[PDB]
Amino acid sequence: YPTLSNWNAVKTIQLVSNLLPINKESIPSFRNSNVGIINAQGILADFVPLVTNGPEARISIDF
Amino acid sequence: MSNSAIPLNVVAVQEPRLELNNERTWVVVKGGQQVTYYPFPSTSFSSNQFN
Repeated sequence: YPTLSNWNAVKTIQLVSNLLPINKESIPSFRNSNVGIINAQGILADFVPLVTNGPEARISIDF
Repeated sequence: MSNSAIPLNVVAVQEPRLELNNERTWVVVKGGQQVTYYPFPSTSFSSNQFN
């Protein structure tokens, strides 16, 4: 298979901006109990690692 | 009052110790009804941001 993979510590990345008048969307937690609980802070752009961009993807992310 | 340059207009004012008569009125203050305080614990706390 060759995986890059299960290995990675990167699970997302997230640009946030506390200025632009914007609208506030919630980010998900990893908590289980509970879900709930919608939070509200502006969230601009944000992506998961795109499989597969093949290493090097360790070198750089791009969107 | 009068008798300085231009003539001025005059009022007398009572001392403090005695007015004594002035038109006093009982006043009722009214703000109601239930006053409260809530503690919204921050959702999603972190070292980077509280929300």
